[PDB]
Amino acid sequence: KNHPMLMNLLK
Amino acid sequence: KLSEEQQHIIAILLDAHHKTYDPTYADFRDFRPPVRMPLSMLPHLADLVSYSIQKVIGFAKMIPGFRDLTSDDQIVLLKSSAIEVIMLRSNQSFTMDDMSWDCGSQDYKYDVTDVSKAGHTLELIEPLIKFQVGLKKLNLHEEEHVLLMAICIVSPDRPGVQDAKLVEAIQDRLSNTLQTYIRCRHPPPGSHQLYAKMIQKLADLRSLNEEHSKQYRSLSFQPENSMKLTPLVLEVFGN
Ligand SMILES: C=C1/C(=C\C=C2/CCC[C@]3(C)[C@@H]([C@H](C)CCCC(C)(C)O)CC[C@@H]23)C[C@@H](O)C[C@@H]1O
Repeated sequence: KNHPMLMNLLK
Repeated sequence: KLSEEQQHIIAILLDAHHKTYDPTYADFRDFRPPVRMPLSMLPHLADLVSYSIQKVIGFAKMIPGFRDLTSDDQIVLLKSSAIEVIMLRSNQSFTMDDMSWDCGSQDYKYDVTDVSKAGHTLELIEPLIKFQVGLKKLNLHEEEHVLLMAICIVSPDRPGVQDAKLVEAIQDRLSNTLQTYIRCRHPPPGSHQLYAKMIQKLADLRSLNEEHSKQYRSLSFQPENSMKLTPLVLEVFGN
């Protein structure tokens, strides 16, 4: 897991 | 007729698309430059794809209902659909004149040979070109195009989805909007079995997705190729 960039872009 | 809710949904998706797809392709200058003298088109095309992931996410965020999903499910959905929506949205630049993606200038005009200069083979490229033609042939209205992208993103059957009932309900509202739009606003003969032909494209995209993922895995196992990718591409597609 761990999608820090994807999670940032999502909000 | 189109209900007011269905008219709203279309309005939002049009705007969301206009806000994430720049038809002058102005930002392409910021990419590592294309080289057609190896994998010489990999830097340019990785940057193009990376930029496009960010835009697809921006579009996704504005899909009615998308924000009622958990952040986990938002992630699963974007991760599995990103390549597919990039393929779909790229139809806008695709041209049947020379089977190429024409982004406003010879530098930013991509053909079969440029894609293979990014480490992909005909096993992916030929069905991708075929996909682009069949899709262009549908002559979709902008309203249908943006609706198709949103339905592709909100698919309940993607591996890892937790609240599949909710994903299906969000999608149903989009599917129903699309079907009603076709019947009320798309005049025959163009409208002939148009919905089922759009849904079939979603099937085709699953195959393209699987093949892209296979070659991506092979391309990126090599650390010298991986070095040429972006951090976002590595996070979204893998490794
Ligand atoms: C992107 C967009 C455009 C073209 C897409 C293309 C043409 C070049 C090759 C691409 C990028 C395919 C490649 C198989 C993907 C390779 C990616 C990687 C090297 C990381 O495995 C998928 C869609 C194709 C231009 C414009 O329509 C914006 C859109 O957004």
